[PDB]
Amino acid sequence: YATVSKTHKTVSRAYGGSRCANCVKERIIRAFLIEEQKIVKKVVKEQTEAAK
Amino acid sequence: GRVIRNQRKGAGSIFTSHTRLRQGAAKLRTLDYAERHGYIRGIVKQIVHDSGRGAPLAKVVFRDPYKYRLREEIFIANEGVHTGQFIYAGKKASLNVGNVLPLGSVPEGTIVSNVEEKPGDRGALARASGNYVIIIGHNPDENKTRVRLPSGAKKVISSDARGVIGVIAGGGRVDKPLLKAGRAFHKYRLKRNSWPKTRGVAMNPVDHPHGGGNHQHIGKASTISRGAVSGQKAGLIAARRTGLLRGSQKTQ
Amino acid sequence: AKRTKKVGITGKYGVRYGSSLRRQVKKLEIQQHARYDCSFCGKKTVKRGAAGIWTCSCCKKTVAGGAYTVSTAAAATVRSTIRRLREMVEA
Amino acid sequence: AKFLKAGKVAVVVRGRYAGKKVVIVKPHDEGSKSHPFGHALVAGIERYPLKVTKKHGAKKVAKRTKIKPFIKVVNYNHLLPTRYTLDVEAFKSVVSTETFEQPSQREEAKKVVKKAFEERHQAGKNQWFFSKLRF
Amino acid sequence: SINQKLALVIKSGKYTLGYKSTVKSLRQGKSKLIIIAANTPVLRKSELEYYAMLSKTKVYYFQGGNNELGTAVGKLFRVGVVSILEAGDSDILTTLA
Amino acid sequence: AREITDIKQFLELTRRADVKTATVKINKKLNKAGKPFRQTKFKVRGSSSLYTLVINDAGKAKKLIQSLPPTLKVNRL
RNA sequence: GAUGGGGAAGCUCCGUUUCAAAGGCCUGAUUUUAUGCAGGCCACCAUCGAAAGGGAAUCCGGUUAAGAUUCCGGAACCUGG
RNA sequence: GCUUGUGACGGCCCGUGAAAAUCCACAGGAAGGAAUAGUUUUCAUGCCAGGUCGUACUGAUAACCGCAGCAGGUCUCCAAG
RNA sequence: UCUAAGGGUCGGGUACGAUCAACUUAGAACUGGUACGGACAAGGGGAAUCUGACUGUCUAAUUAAAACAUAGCAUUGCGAUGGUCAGAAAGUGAUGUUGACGCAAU
RNA sequence: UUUACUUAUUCAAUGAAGCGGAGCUGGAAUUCAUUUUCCACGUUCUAGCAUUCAAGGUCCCAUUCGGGGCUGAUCCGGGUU
Ligand SMILES: [Mg+2]
Ligand SMILES: [Mg+2]
Ligand SMILES: [Mg+2]
Ligand SMILES: [Mg+2]
Ligand SMILES: [Mg+2]
Ligand SMILES: [Mg+2]
Ligand SMILES: [Mg+2]
Ligand SMILES: [Mg+2]
Ligand SMILES: [Mg+2]
Ligand SMILES: [Mg+2]
Ligand SMILES: [Mg+2]
Ligand SMILES: [Mg+2]
Ligand SMILES: [Mg+2]
Ligand SMILES: [Mg+2]
Ligand SMILES: [Mg+2]
Ligand SMILES: [Mg+2]
Ligand SMILES: [Mg+2]
Ligand SMILES: [Mg+2]
Ligand SMILES: [Mg+2]
Ligand SMILES: [Mg+2]
Ligand SMILES: [Mg+2]
Ligand SMILES: [Mg+2]
Ligand SMILES: [Mg+2]
Ligand SMILES: [Mg+2]
Ligand SMILES: [Mg+2]
Ligand SMILES: [Mg+2]
Ligand SMILES: [Mg+2]
Ligand SMILES: [Mg+2]
Ligand SMILES: [Mg+2]
Ligand SMILES: [Mg+2]
Ligand SMILES: [Mg+2]
Ligand SMILES: [Mg+2]
Ligand SMILES: [Mg+2]
Ligand SMILES: [Mg+2]
Ligand SMILES: [Mg+2]
Ligand SMILES: [Mg+2]
Ligand SMILES: [Mg+2]
Ligand SMILES: [Mg+2]
Ligand SMILES: [Mg+2]
Ligand SMILES: [Zn+2]
Repeated sequence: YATVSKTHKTVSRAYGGSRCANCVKERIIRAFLIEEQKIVKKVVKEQTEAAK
Repeated sequence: GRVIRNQRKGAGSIFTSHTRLRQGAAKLRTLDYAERHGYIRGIVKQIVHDSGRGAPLAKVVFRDPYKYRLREEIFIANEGVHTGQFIYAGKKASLNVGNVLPLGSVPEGTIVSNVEEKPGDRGALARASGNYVIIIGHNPDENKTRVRLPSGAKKVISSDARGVIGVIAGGGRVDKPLLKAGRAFHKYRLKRNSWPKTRGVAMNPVDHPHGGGNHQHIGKASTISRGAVSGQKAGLIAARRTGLLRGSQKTQ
Repeated sequence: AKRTKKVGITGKYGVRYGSSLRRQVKKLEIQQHARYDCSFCGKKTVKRGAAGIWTCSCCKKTVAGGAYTVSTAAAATVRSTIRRLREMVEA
Repeated sequence: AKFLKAGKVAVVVRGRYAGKKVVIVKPHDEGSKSHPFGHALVAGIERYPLKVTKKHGAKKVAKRTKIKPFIKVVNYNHLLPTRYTLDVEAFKSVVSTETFEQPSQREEAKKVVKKAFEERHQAGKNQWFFSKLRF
Repeated sequence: SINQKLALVIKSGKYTLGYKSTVKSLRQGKSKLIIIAANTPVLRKSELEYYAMLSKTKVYYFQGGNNELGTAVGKLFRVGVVSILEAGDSDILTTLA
Repeated sequence: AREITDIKQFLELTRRADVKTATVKINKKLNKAGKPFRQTKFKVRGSSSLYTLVINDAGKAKKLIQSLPPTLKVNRL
């Protein structure tokens, strides 16, 4: 592999020659939702604290 | 006469453990600040056969609280735990199959495995496939917890000693007849050099207490004293009774 | 055509080891080679791969289980015991 | 609603620009002799503004905050519609069907879209949009 | 029961089955209610939820696996999610759900 | 080890500082199905590759040979 | 199988990361100058042990009394700079 | 067809069938960079160098071990009708 | 010396044609000093008694067996500050990368 | 003799990381003058991401790029547990 040009060792996506693409779809979706649900989680317990 | 078989085992030349394919020692996490004030999460990444062992191991990985990296751990997998499952370890963890909690935080009746004999020893009790220990009471003053081991014995240990919820996987392995010599062969081939087994009653006197005679036979009581001496202890050592056990065993 | 009257898979041992040992082995062989329901994806695609390891053809989850069967009586009563005991603590 | 419309922000989910965030500027809800699929015309951010701090002075901030944009025709089934939304009027005309076809038309477009996004970013309107999604 | 309401929907309304189409339905503001199998993985569940809320669509969590969801829609394969496009003669829409 | 086909590219090779020697080989060969025809291979030896250019047209062949650098050390046959 | 160590009258035996203050890389700081200090890491703590295990890279034709994937002819490839 | 290679599968296990050097990749974004001109040696082409020891032959009813040119013993590859 | 059965490839608007290439199996004639798996190659069979279940193992160079092993059955010790064993000693060692569905001993 | 103590001796652990004592806030709690106390005192739908003395705030160097203190992260005792 050292004897061979960089384009033989990647595909041009995030996580190119490392994870498998359907795998990166999953990573992205899950990241987005979980980062969203975080705002959802916070605002509930900000509400619990003031309604108690 | 000569040194008998059970004395030669101790120098373990050809008697050491066959260890090459082993996954590594199975252990709980080191008892740190996380596990002992809160809980810490890992993921079971892999559950995997360990040569010579019955129960599968579970490879579980956690973030390092003090450095940016992943630290992997080798558990014994409890029946039910699975890849992708989140595993929670700590005082303030919750009672789920797979989690690891100190026996003080689990109600009487809880079923657990791989429990520590002292806090932090990273696990000693009930590891073999199918085994487990039951919590049967607590004494909150001098925090102890009374448990019952696979063997029947009850024992009290520190309420800080840890355990992992559920039973060890691979149960019933021993319900199945080996059938042939060869399956025992491959059985002990991955353990240690203890198989097959010549009866001492088939050897000569140089070889063994039981050796010799013009008929095969032991020729004296085969129940040997505790305070007997190396070279003497073959047979039923320190046997407090003997003969076919009649009627219900069951520790009362 | 029914090929054996009663030895089933155990036919492979011919006449050796005694009928009753073959009976005992037969039961756990049937248990251990069988295809099981995946709890996660709901296809019947869980086959065994060495005592206590149970894993799904598609979907690819592996579940620690009994030596010859995915779920043990003991394992399962324990699962509900834990359940019962857990539910005491948030109740 | 028909929520894929004129200002929806979305995360690209496949192919090079995967994981980057876009605005839809013109939706083609169904059809095209070429692209035979529901698809949106998006302007997104390819090389995000790197973070900036009090230590960062002078023209290091200037460098740190450059933005490399991209424009894309992309199949609906490759976007995650987002609850957020960003105003698209300042480059409505710029991202066009005619914009694609002829490279030179594309480069011109991004020039505009880039100037747009760097305006937006400074005095941080749409704060979320200019911070990288991590996965 | 919920199944009997479902079973009415199936024999008098319009519906689509399976992940991809109920996202097409969700995008197109067409779905009037989606029903999600107890065992579909949380990520998909999470995503259909995000798609639903973006479209002001109500979600129902079917007490049971995708195997049984499919029997409930009178079908011999298994379905992980259902999309009601039209309550037919049933009232699933304006009952507890 | 390497073949060549652009008759412009080739001429550049022949003038590339490291290119001391070259050879020209002639091969009888047969056309389509029937008759024969004179094939010619221009081989330029560079420092790490032998570049060879095949000209099937005996006409481009003659003209090419005149175009050969008048300092290059051609090996005819 | 050395080493801080612990036994042993001692030849030596134990231990191998062990109950040790265990070591070196990347560049910057030099423009008295050749390399002192300034960061930040990395704590992995010998070494021997396979001509069948792992492993950077060569081929054809010719050639000798006796050498050849090693010489000669041609044509390659790898590693370092 | 025969020998060998290889693939997609399938049977088996209370057996589930090494390790390390080494090579690459990705996440990261410290940094260093242009218009009067910068960046680039994972693209091409070009220059230099690659030490030390083994290398003959036998490998067996005579080159090895059996007192020997011993009907014994001694690991393997190629394989025509 | 004949007969029959068993295949490939092609163009067919939105029933078949054309050709090329393989030993298998069965049936039928004829024929000979009744021979023909013609050399080579290649299980003797049966009924019972004793005995070890089986496959496996040993006395190299007088014993291969009914001896040893074996699965199976049963008993014993032990929860680690432990059981069994090693060492002249030790901050020593085997089981142990182990934990009673385990290790050790009959 | 019993049962207390820990510094001798003894056993485990860990790249000796969060021990002990007080304090801030939340509050259960019931006030017999006002607090007499006891608990808490950042993480659990998801097989993502978590690192550059930390962004923020604030004070300095003499405003250059760079860089430093404090705070963010309460105080005290150096008994690693
Ligand atoms: Mg590629
Ligand atoms: Mg060992
Ligand atoms: Mg043996
Ligand atoms: Mg025996
Ligand atoms: Mg025995
Ligand atoms: Mg004897
Ligand atoms: Mg004796
Ligand atoms: Mg005696
Ligand atoms: Mg005797
Ligand atoms: Mg006897
Ligand atoms: Mg990048
Ligand atoms: Mg030594
Ligand atoms: Mg070596
Ligand atoms: Mg080698
Ligand atoms: Mg080799
Ligand atoms: Mg030759
Ligand atoms: Mg010579
Ligand atoms: Mg020779
Ligand atoms: Mg040469
Ligand atoms: Mg040359
Ligand atoms: Mg080079
Ligand atoms: Mg072979
Ligand atoms: Mg396998
Ligand atoms: Mg690679
Ligand atoms: Mg700096
Ligand atoms: Mg290069
Ligand atoms: Mg050198
Ligand atoms: Mg030779
Ligand atoms: Mg000879
Ligand atoms: Mg001889
Ligand atoms: Mg025919
Ligand atoms: Mg026998
Ligand atoms: Mg036999
Ligand atoms: Mg003999
Ligand atoms: Mg025999
Ligand atoms: Mg004999
Ligand atoms: Mg019996
Ligand atoms: Mg000592
Ligand atoms: Mg510590
Ligand atoms: Zn599955």
